[PDB]
Amino acid sequence: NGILSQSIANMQQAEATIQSFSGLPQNAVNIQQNVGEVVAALLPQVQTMQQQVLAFAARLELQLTQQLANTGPFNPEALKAFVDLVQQEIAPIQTLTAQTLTASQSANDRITQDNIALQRIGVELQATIAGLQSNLDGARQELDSLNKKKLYLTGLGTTGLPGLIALAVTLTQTQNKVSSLEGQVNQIEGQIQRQQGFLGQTTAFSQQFGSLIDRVSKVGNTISLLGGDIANVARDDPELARLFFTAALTEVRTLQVDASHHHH
Amino acid sequence: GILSQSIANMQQAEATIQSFSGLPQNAVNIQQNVGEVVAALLPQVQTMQQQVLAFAARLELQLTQQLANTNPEALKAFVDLVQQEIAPIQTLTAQTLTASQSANDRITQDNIALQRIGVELQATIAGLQSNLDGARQELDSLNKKKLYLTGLGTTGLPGLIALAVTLTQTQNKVSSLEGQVNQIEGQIQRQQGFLGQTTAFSQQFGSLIDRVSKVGNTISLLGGDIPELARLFFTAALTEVRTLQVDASHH
Amino acid sequence: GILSQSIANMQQAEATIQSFSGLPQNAVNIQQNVGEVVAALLPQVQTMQQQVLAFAARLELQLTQQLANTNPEALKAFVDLVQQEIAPIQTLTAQTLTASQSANDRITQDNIALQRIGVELQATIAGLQSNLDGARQELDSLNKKKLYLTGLGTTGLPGLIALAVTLTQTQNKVSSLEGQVNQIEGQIQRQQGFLGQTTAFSQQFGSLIDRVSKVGNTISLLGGDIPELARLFFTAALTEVRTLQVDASHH
Amino acid sequence: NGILSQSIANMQQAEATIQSFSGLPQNAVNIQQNVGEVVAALLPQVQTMQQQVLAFAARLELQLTQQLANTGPFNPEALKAFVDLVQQEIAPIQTLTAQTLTASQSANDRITQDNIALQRIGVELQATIAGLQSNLDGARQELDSLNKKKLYLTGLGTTGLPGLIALAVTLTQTQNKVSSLEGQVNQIEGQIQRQQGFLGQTTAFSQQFGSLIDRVSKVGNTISLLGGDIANVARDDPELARLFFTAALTEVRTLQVDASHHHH
Ligand code: NA
Ligand code: NA
Ligand code: NA
Ligand code: NA
Repeated sequence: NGILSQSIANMQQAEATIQSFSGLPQNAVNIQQNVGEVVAALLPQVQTMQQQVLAFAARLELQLTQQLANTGPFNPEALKAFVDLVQQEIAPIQTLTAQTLTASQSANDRITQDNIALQRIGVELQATIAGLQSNLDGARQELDSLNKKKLYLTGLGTTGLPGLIALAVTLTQTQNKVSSLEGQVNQIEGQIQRQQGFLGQTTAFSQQFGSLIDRVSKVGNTISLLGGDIANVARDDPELARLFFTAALTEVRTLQVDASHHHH
Repeated sequence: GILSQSIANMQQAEATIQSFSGLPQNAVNIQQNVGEVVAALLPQVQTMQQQVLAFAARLELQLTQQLANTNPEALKAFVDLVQQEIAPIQTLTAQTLTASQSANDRITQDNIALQRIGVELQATIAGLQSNLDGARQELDSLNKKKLYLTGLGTTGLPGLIALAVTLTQTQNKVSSLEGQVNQIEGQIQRQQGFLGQTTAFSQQFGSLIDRVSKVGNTISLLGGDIPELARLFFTAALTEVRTLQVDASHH
Repeated sequence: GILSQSIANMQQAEATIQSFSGLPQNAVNIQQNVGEVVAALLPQVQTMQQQVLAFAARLELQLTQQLANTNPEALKAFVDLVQQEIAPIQTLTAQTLTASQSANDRITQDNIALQRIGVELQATIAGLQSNLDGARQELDSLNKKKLYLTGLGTTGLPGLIALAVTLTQTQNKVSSLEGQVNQIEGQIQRQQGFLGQTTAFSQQFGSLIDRVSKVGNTISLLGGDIPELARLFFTAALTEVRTLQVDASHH
Repeated sequence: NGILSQSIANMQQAEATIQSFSGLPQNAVNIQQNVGEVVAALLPQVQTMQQQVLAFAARLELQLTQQLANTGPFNPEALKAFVDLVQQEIAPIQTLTAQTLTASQSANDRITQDNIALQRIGVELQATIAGLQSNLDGARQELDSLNKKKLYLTGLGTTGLPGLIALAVTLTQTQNKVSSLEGQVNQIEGQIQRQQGFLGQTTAFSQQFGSLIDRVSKVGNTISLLGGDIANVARDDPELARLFFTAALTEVRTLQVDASHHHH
């Protein structure tokens, strides 16, 4: 249900489909290996990061409500010890999130470069199929001439037979030239179709990966805003501590929504 | 040869087609159909092709041997022998054509059904994206008010406390609506990927059917007809036998 | 700036959108809608943008002048003056947002209607292509028989005469079915081209709506609120005025 | 209704849509000029060719039925005069058809080359948008650091003010770097969208043009088969003349179907 959970599930499906393709060039094998490693190694690290962010947020949510339950004045030394403890507990979550985002952007950026490289290759197949289509057109014309001469020499008497015995050999050669070019055009059309199908799956994988990266990045941004609220208690009035605790609690609840397993 | 390439392209699309999970019945229908086409029908097309080529090579040599010999009840002892030897191949070819068209036609119907499903999913999003936009705009307004109130110092605390309650409600609404839109978008994307593969499979299957039809037409013509005409007869038949070898070739 | 680019991209799509003829009602609906958006609504978005920027530049200078002066019934003679001067721009912005969403939502509904029409056209072809394949296969068989009979010399004349009659009937059937399939394929192609342009127009319109919403949210916040807090107040307000200039910029 | 009529009508619509595009590169202007010339000059020559093929076929259809109405023997000199007259009447139609096909293939092949050139350009925009996205990502990180230092120095006392007056200038510069890159990414996305739309219309024009070329080519092939039947009368038995006249009449009726204004 949640955006991380969906992106992960969709990426796992795209990856299985991406592995089903054979006979593709090196850039396609580059993506196949990359997505295999993303599904095997990085998506488990994203699930670990999600579990750790939620565990962290649940603990800090109760710590903040307990601070906001304080009546009378905030003892300024109790504040600092708390701010220190929270700053120490944010550090590792903020770090794991930044690391998770970096690993994700690295892998996804390599997919985009391999996709662009495959696209250049697809355009060079379009160029290739357009000379093969001309060669095919011209071998058809060549076969039209030969068959009109066969008409003509078959139209002559005994005088024709020598010329016909010759033309028979040219006709076979030109026919094999036409049948070969039809096979070559069919071949390149199939390669074009297969690569377009593959790029459709790698583009979909990268779109889902992008949704995952944007949500990891949103989680990091909220952790940074949370850090800023908490440090505005350390800068110290008991009503200011209450303002920054209240702001920090909105950010903690934002994390719980953004990193949530299930939507709602 | 086109026939050999069509088979090969059909095998690759079938592996890719089987990789997709979580699709509706109509997609499962195509997955089963293409599994059977690859397991049962393509080997029979390969057998048909071997028999046609073997038969064509034997009849080619025989027609040349006839065009070489130097008898009105000889041209009938032969024509009867050809129409005999050509009967089993004529059968395999008609069966293969009928089975191919039947399987291909079901893919076409399932594909249309999946297109109808996709348009309905797109209509479902349009109905939701409106509400999501609204919720995202309120959430934008609330994030801005949060930064402002926090900047007002203690004067902003009653206002921030009240906003914290509304923020929770709007964040839950945006989360639910995003999750719902994202789910349907994921389904549409998967089905479009699957439809690209099933359309490609069907295009290749069309080429195979066309080639199987061209072969069965040449064979039917050789199997249904009965004295210097013998020469013109053998010359016409031999032109046909040669197109048969080309249409059903392994090139 | 995004707002200026969205407008420009909307103008190009609208010229391309008006170039299409022979489309159903739902396409005509979009053609009229986008004509009015370009003629009436985008000039108003351009007017809104000018007024927002002019208002933001004046209030920015005023907020700096307040942060510079070295009176509890002065902070109210001002706040009342801002909420006054901001009221007309707050109105134009809400109207522009409402008119934009209304026009964009109708494009979305017409687009879905055209997608439903396209899937039905695709279902019509599937029903016909089967019959066309059949007719094309008979025609192939008849063209082959024609070349063969003609090769038999005078023995082939009765057979060619009979085939000439059937050939005419099959050629007329293939011609009718091809023409029908080709007509529907042409319609699908034109509508897909039109849908590419209307989707693009709507994507650009979405960016404009988002930017108009971000502006109206910043303005609403400046227009609804009321002593060293004055300093924090002016500092917060001034951060807002500056985002307003960025969101509504011409860059 | 007929395939020539439909292809022409569809090409006229695609051409109007192709002319509506502005701000595209030289290869797009190459196609705009080409399709303008196809609609202005070549489609009228295709309509003339169609009218001339049908006029020719109607006259030859009646000439062949009148020959087949001959009873008793074909006077071998009457045959030759007829064969000569028909060969003289085919020559100009076979020529106009070949010319029409050549002009069509020339124009269409230039569309395909300009399309491939536009596709190479679209892939170079994909490469360009992927460096702009990184530059944008990095200027966002740069703006995150600056705002965390502003947090920090705002956190210091009077000691902070000098450093803050400096950072204020860096923050403006980095902000203008981010706003500029967002505008540049938006700009290239719009260019990509517009070019894809244009290529969709030029691909459709070329598909319809291809249907026209295949039908012109089919008309030329039938005229060539008709020529071969008619010359097999010139090679001369009254029953052989009847065989080749009957074969020729099937080809004449094929032209009337293939070049037909209305389908059926
Ligand atoms: Na794997
Ligand atoms: Na978050
Ligand atoms: Na023009
Ligand atoms: Na024709």
